Amino acid sequence: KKEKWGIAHIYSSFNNTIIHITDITGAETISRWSGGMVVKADRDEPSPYAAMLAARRAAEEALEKGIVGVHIRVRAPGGSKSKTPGPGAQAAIRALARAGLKIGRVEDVTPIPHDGTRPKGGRRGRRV
RNA sequence: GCUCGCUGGGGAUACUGCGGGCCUUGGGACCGGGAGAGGCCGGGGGUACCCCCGGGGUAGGGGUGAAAUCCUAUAAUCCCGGG
Repeated sequence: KKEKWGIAHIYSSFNNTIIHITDITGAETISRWSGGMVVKADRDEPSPYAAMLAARRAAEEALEKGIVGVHIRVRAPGGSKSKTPGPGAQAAIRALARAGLKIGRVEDVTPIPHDGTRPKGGRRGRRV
């Protein structure tokens, strides 16, 4: 059908957001923009605003190179770390929609352990 | 009356003790269909995490209330194929 589709991996955490566009197989990188290379202050990196700014740029290269459709794979750190995606996920998805890209299947691929390793912080956790 | 008692004899067998006899209620033994993360031994798996190699890809990654240390151009973070 000679139509260009790809996959947008959205690493969302409580400190940073990374948007990475690759081909259908994921073996070739088309664009990769993080939340830290679009804003200066460290506090703004996890902000939903920085996420959408990064997504706009990341989508620009995809449009230029010919990608028209994208399947979104949002993921939190997972494993022994936090599982809930950070705030900069819905913002990134909406920014990708707004930039003029068709959005296909949306799935969460956070790595869930089947009672794997020991989380950091000891038995008493963080005593902030 | 007291010396908290000792001793010579006679009488009773309700209770305790002792010897004997007969019972199943307590507790054990055994058969029947089932329940259970009860133990030990052998075989087979689950994702996740860490390291290494091969491909893509550039400049940040990580972390905090905010930062810094730390990793990163000897190609980091991230995605993919393998051990």
